[PDB]
Amino acid sequence: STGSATTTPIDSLDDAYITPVQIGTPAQTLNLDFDTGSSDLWVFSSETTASEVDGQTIYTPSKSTTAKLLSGATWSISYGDGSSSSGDVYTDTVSVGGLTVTGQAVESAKKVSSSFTEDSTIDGLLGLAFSTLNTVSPTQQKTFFDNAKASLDSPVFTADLGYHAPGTYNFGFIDTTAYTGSITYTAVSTKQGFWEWTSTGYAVGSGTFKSTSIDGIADTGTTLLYLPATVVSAYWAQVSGAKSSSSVGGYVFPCSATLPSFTFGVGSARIVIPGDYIDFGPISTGSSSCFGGIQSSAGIGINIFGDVALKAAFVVFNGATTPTLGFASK
Ligand code: NA
Repeated sequence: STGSATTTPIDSLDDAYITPVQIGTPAQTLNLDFDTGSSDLWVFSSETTASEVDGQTIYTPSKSTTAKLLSGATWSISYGDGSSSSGDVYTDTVSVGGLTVTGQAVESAKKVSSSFTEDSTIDGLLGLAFSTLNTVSPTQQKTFFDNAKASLDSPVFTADLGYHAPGTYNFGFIDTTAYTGSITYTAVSTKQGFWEWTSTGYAVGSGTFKSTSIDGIADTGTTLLYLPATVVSAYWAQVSGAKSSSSVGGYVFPCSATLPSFTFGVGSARIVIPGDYIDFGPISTGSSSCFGGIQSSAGIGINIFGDVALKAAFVVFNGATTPTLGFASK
């Protein structure tokens, strides 16, 4: 089997991407944030505290003939940005882009933090990291990908995120029309439950490539590219008037600037992030200070190749016995 779904930016900045997911019988379609940096599929629901719902579409298990309470199971998750959610668990049929899993754990939110309530466009998350990170207790649950894997034509999914445009998540096949050149594969460590890999270095604009190992994760659920402070300072030093602002919480730059590209290494291959991808617009409405898309990972304890980096590539998440990541230009 295979599945193929379109993923759509939630706003004009590509702050996140939503993908429609069918849950239950008859189908309830919710727009989920597919997150390769976490392992819970959780949704706004009929159980969510009413004051914490503001425009999201909810899953109502009582209206699904295939929903069953997973008795005694609870979940609670905290993300890198300080947001959180928790609740109880149902199993139900879940389909993505025509690929169906029966008996998927659907984590129903009883509580969500303010950042979720305030984002009316995201109805929940679908985690695609390794199932060792799933938070269901006392019986850990599998991801949608892990439950689908054995049925797929190939044990892979791909992320093809758009810059200010829709993109695609495919399950079970490589679309050889979706990228240019060849796919370069690189090793993955699953030790922390992430798609953790080592970049071979970077370049700023038309500058020379610096060969250096940068360990980080491929995380579709993180907007920005978080890299070591040395790398980030070298980038922003090429932008006149850029500075790190403790008040704003990262590097800002004049909205009048033209940003340089940023290149990262994948083995002997190179992925180029155009400058425009690094512009996250005014820090507040009408400001002439703009927020940068490349930020320091110092204090986060890991480097994160988030959407700014991943949307410059066709990315293969290879879930074979020995997982690997692939990157191609597009
Ligand atoms: Na922000």
